[PDB]
Amino acid sequence: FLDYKIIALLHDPPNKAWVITGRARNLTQQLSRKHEKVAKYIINQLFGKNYSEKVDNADKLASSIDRYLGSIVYKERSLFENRSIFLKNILLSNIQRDIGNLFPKDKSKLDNLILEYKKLLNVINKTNLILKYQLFYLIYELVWIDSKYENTPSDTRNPTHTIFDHLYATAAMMNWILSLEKEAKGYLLGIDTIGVADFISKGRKTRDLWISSYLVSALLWYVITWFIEEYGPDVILFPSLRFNQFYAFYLLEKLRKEGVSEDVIDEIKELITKYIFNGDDLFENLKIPPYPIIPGRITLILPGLIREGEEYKKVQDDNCFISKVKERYNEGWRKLIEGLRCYSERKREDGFWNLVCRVLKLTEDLLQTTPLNIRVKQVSVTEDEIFNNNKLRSDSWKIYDNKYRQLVSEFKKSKLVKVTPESRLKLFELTKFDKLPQIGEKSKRGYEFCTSCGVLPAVVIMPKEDELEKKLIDLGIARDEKDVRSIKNMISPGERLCPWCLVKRALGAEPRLMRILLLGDLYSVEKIVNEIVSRDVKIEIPSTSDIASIKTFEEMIEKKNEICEDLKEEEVCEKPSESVLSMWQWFNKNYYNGINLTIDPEEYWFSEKRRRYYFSVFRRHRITFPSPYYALVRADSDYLGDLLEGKLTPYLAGIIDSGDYANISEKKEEVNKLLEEYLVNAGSGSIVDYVKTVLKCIRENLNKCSCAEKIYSNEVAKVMFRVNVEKANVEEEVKNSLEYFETILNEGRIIVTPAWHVSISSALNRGLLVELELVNKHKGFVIYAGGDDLLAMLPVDEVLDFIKESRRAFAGFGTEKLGNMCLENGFVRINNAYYPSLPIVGRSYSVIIAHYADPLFFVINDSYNLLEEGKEIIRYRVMYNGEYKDAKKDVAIFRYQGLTSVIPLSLKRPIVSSVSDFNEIASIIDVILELKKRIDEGRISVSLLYDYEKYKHLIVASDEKYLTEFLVKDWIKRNSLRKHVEFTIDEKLYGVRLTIENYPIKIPNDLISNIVYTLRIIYGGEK
Amino acid sequence: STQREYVFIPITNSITIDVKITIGGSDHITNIDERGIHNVLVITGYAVDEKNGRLVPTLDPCDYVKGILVAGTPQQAQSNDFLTLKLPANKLYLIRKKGNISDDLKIYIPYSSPDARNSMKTKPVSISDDTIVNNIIKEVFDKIYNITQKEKVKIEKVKEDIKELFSYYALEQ
Amino acid sequence: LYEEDYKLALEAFKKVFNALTHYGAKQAFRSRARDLVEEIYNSGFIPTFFYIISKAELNSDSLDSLISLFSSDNAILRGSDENVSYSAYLFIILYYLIKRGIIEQKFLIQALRCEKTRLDLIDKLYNLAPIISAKIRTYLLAIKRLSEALIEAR
Amino acid sequence: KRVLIKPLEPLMFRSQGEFEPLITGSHTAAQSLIIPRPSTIAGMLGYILFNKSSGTGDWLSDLTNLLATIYGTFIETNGEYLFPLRMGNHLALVDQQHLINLPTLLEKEYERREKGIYELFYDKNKLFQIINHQDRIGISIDKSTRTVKEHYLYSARYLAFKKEVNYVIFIDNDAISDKINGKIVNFGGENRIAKLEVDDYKVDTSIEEEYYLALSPILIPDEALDNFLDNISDYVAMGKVDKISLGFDIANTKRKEMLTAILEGSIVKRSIIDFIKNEIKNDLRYRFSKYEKIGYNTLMSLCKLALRKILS
Amino acid sequence: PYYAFAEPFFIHAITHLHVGSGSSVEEEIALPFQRDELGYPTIYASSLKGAIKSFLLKEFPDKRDVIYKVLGEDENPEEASLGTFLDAILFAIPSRIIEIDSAKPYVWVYVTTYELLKKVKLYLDSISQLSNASFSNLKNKIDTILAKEGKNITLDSDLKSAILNEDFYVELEALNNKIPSIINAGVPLLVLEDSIGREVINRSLIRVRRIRIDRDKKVVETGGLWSEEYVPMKTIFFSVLLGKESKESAIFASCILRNLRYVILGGKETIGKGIVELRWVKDVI
Ligand SMILES: [Zn+2]
Repeated sequence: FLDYKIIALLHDPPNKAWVITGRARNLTQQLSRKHEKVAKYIINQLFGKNYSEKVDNADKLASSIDRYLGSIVYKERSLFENRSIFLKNILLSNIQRDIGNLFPKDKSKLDNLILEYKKLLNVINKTNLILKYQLFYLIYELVWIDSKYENTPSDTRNPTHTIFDHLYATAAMMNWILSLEKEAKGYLLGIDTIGVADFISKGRKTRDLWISSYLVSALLWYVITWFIEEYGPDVILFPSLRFNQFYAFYLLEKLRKEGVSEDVIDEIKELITKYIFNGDDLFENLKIPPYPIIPGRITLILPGLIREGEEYKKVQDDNCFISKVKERYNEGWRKLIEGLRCYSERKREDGFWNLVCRVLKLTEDLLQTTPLNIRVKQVSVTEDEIFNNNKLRSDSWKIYDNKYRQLVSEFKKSKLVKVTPESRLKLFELTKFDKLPQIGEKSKRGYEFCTSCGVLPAVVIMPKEDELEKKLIDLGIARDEKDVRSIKNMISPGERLCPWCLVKRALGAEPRLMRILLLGDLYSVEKIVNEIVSRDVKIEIPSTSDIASIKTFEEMIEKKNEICEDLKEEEVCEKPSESVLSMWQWFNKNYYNGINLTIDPEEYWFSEKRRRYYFSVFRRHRITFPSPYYALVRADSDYLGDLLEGKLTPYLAGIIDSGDYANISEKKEEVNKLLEEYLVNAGSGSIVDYVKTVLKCIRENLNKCSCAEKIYSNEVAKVMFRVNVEKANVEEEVKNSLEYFETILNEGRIIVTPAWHVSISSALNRGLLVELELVNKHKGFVIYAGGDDLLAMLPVDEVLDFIKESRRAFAGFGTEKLGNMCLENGFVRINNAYYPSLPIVGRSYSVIIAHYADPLFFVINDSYNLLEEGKEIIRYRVMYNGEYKDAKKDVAIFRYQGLTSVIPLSLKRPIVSSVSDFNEIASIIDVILELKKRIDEGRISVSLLYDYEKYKHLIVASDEKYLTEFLVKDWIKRNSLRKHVEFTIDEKLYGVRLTIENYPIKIPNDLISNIVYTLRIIYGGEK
Repeated sequence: STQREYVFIPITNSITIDVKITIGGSDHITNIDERGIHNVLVITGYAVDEKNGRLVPTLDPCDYVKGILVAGTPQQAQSNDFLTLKLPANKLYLIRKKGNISDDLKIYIPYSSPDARNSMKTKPVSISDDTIVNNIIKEVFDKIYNITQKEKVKIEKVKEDIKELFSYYALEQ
Repeated sequence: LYEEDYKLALEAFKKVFNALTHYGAKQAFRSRARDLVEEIYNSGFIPTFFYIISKAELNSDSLDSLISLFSSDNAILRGSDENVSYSAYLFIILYYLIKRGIIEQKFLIQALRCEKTRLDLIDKLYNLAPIISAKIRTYLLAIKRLSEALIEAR
Repeated sequence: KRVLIKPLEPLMFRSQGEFEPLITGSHTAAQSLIIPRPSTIAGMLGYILFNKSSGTGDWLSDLTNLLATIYGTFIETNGEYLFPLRMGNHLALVDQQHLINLPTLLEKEYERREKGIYELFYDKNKLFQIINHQDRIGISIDKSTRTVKEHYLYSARYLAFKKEVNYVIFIDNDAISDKINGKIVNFGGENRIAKLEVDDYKVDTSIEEEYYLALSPILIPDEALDNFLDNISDYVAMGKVDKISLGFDIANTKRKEMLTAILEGSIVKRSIIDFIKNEIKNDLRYRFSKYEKIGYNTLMSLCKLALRKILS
Repeated sequence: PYYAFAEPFFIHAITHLHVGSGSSVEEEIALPFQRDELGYPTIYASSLKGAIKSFLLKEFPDKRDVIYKVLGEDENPEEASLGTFLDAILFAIPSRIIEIDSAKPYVWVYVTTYELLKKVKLYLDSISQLSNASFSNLKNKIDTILAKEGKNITLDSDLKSAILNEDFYVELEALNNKIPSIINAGVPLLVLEDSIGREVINRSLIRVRRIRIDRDKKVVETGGLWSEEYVPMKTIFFSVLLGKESKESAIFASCILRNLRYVILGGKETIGKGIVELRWVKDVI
């Protein structure tokens, strides 16, 4: 219940698998259903249990297993008597983990933590408000995993659920299970943003890019700020907060000017640093979460009531709900504009702010609308679908799945019409008369367009070249020199910015203002800008030419002692006394090395007149001339948004395509082999001999309710004991379990439930943190996150390995630690933890080797299309249980100004069916890396790359394996300077062909040609 | 097994006696829940014969006719002039799809002879004249859906849709 | 266009590979495959072909072995390495001429039997020397690659 | 009646950062619209019939005083009639055979309609068999240095046709379809040429129907914008709406206007006509009648080739 | 009308030509020629017009105003241009021949395809209307040839067979009639079908690897190696210069056009790549 929902999230002690069937008998011994006692014991100082009907069906309608292991066995721990605590994979069924002798212990070890909350939770002045819930929803995981305690699975029978995920799904479903008693209009709210990439690409200078990706995440965050305290937390369903660098930041700020104590935040800020942030540059020292990690593809679960202060209205207001979200989004944009106006007034006298102070009064009617439209649906549920006149109704497992299907079909029905947010504006009155506010050159031909947005009429015009100083004074901008400095510094001459891109440049010159909408009815619209004025937190942001020069930066750093002599006549070995804090970890790991890393390499050694200088300085100091190329990697997951619906497309990408869910009966022979195998492996212990009985009873010879009418196999033997079950009706063991499995293997998907979604959510969050730490382990720079994808720049040399290390990490298989995510072979394993990974869902990367001076709009849009179309056009041979079939997704595409090469990543269609599958994920990239080592270190001549043109048609034209083996072998040996090296293609790659039809891009067909294309791309990128 | 019937919705009084069974089972395809009518089926390629309004089999895809779907076999004096068929619930042009079907459904359609003597210069007609929309509310939505006047308090909402959702073509000969 | 020839050459090489038994004959065939392709395009097709047949020793028994090799698969053209390899390369050229219809197959299989028509074969080839210099280059270079790859150097 | 415009060479209709379905090899400072906006065909016809009786006018009154009601515009290969089809930043060209049965696709099951959409825009979309998107780079050269004149480097994506393609527009008053036949003209773009060839091909001109197809952008008055962009599902079923600039008037050398529109190729519902008519009923209505006069608001029956304006 | 007169003309490559475009598709070429849409070389009307204007602004410096009017102004776009070139269409490339079974031996012949002839037709058709000098004989030749679309036809008698570009063998179905020589080159002219004409033409383009050598030690400089593609000598392009009556287009055709015949097109003038001859097809046929 509201402000009592903690018993929901806490109904079980996370040592639940340790007290079932007496696995720990002393826990219920020195204490003042069996496991529920310590559950009732640990729910103390706040309330007892809410088992009358608050948590009952919520636990029943979140677990999605009451229907799997039978409704009575689900509530009889002493059946199948599992003393062995196996942890199972949620997506897989074979990946396991053993849990032993690591659990809280009774009345002397159970108190080592329960009061440590009360070292930091109680002391603050609070009338038992929901800030406790907002300070339990996340740091419960933290006080657990910091107490070196292993996350136990949910049910000793079917352990495809971590206790934390179980209780979080409980709490999630509790909203619906409560609200549908009074008004019976619980909701499943889905918020979505339109044209993310289309918006991000509208910028320049990489500052507009970063803040655009930050806007798309904040403006959506601000929506839930008005929803994470309005009806509290635990509501935002799919974008989880269990590991969320925005929930954290908001909290640590919410514990300021609301419940501010000092030692408490000392206790937790360091604690939250380790298990959610890991970055030495915390939320503080930037005063902003450095990574935009909100996807946009967010969904929420709703009671259907509203509190106006100590009093909630159990009133329907059926559809007067989503317009509230829309007006909140608009109000967030209004707040950001108001904050920009205030900061321009506080900066009344400064060039770059003498303009925004001017434009934010030149036009305000236009800016009243957001620069990004959202797309909102809302599906409804009524008590007639949860209960049958008082009690848990049949098919109640089916509804949530059916509701999510309804919501996704509402969305896919709205994708069919795209509404660019620019369409919202009103311009017929201005663009027909002399009504456009132009600063600088007022174009005599009506107006011009923005050089960043491209479409909207710009309001500012800086001259191209007369002398580039006077004309700023002539045309009412500069009027002096103290401000034309900032003018020429923040917006290059010859630029034309619409209002929205002008706002983008403003924010990219002042990131802190995002707090204005990053907190959300938590401060004053002026408090934040006042805190900003009272500081001078300068932020540096990498450019394209900046990231194109990591290696030369580090060579100047390693040659720091013999270079500044030849330097210092151009002010490069200088030291900037200010404390600039970039969001680029590689900068934070440097810039205290007597090197002004805060410079514009475009100016000095990427110029046209000064590079002839520096190359000389380089020609005698043994440093390579810098590389005018960076890489632009962008990932995305296959069918993740359709994995949330349970379809088998992520398990078999290409084999079971999307469209095959209309008449999936055509593809019946495989969907069985997937689901029935999953199930017979789903659930360890002795139940394995049970689900196996009925698995094919559906149509072998038994019709409906017919394996249930014949098979007494084992259930009668799991009964007839002491006092266990007092209801002799044993048909209920299979009377409805047969229908459960019949639905599963008749509809071809997993029965979606809130637990499924929250598990995959936390998994996506952990994968985020991992990939963030991975980009930062390399010298890259993150531009986005969101589980579905990841956008980031990084130098051209550290791409392949990164990709090779990215996917393997995304599939939960790594070699090194990740700060504290000590990765495993299918689990993430924070210190004595084991959370399930995403081992079966694939991943697809897009890379663009782009010269630094290229039009960021175009390079980003190309990185987007080269992954969207490429994701749906490429096919290749994949071994479907030995025999080969054709796959679709899970590739890596490279682009070097046209020169393209698609590299597959799995070549084994059910991505993982064995612990040894992980070794062969992205192995082709390991092949390329080995070959690059042998070529650079001079064991294989470079000419091997070009000498392939002659072996191309031969290897392509040979349908025999060993013959191509000898062919590639002598092609390697001929250009093999050492002449007895053992670099050998993995002998399976012979024959993997790639067909790319219905598009005019030029792609090689054979894997061995794509490998050499990738090598040529990477090499030519470093020159 | 499970069967249903299509019934045209014209503006002419060929509507009174065409149905025989009101519930059949416990449910009908055409649902009306708190938002107006759902699952309205359209028959494309065929036109009507409004005087005893019946389905004239044309080949023009421009010709469409709409009607609602309910359970039953019509009046038990028919089926030598009607369309009885069975389609697995995926090959029916149903507008305002709300729920799902079990991928099997037996349908009945009021069918006509082409009257192979004249040139079918057809023409579509719209639902106006709320007076007709009023006295058609009873004949089709009462003897068939008893839930009306109990759950549909928004008759005025389910009135406009008649004048904007349902339409068809006619021979006019 | 000659992009099917990378398969034709594969077939012909598979034949002449399973045809030579003594490995020395295989290495000698590799030598011929490297040597003759330059001469064909330096000195002309007719001179090189005269050289090939002169070194091939067209006797009816080895001729029968070749005739079967055209159709059979276990065929064993035997003799001496430096003399069976030239016949193998002549077979390469003839397999090409047959399978690309440049010369009619029955006429070839017949003139490889009756000594009198064996001379009219050479005459025909003289009347098709320009045509068989343009078509066959890709095929012979593919054979060269295959020889250097699959037959270990001596 | 019907006018054929065959491009004699690749040709470009400038577009502001609007088309990003295509995997571009390299960048280009200006894309090319696939089908020329009706402002362009309007102005192209007005250029032939221009005299000094023009006087003052918002480039359209004077323009409308020269021609009949242009109807729309679509592709025409040998015999075939290709038609624009868009689903949101995703354009396509298809023939009549696949328009006839769209409504079912637009309302059918989830995965069935996903299949249909997929095979529409990828499989049966005949775009890439017609249009090749060739890029041209241009520079200028100062006669003094005899090298590239600095800062003068423009990059344009042209529209190159793989086979003989015409543009089909319908007009009236053959009193002008005489002075227009067999005349090469600088069809919109940087000095490109297309040939006009008028024939006699009668078509229907009015039909009522559930779904329509927008052969030309339907203009939104912006007094409806606020009360229209909230309920798109009522009006449009598939396509794309966004701000478009009308063009560029040659009279006084200025960008013309800007207003949200439904781009060429878009499935609208019959709830469009009543909306537009019963939203603007004043000087706005006369303005938009001037607009539609030059082929702006145009629908086309998904079943047979039959057109209709909105406000007339 | 605002297009009163037309002016078709051929573009005879005296030396090799290079009309470039940045490295775009790079079938192992770093500086490709200007493709058409299909892959054939063509000269953009931009390059063509700019080079012709630049040339005329020196060999006729006094008439700078007439050139300005007919071919656009430099800094005064108060007025549009009154002349306009169409994209120069490739009309016939040379090709080395080893002619089997023929009487008069040849070492090289011209080569075109039916695609190029259709593209030339399009021009000649779309022009004859205004063209008071209807090129009925030339257009009749071109649409007679196009009757035989689908056969490797020759515009002569004595070929019957040949090996083009030392790689492609063709059986030249002759012309069942007699056709006057399109140009005054006694050399034959093969009209191959497509997809075999794409090879003979694609192989007739001079691709060249080039390098840059360290001036001091006769050794290559790093990164100083690229390739280029030229159009061979004697190649023939086709284009039309359109025009709208201006009473200075009259003098522009009276003095300028009939006078000039050699022009420098394309890049690499220092390598002597771009001297080209302009032949107006109104005095010849
Ligand atoms: Zn802009």
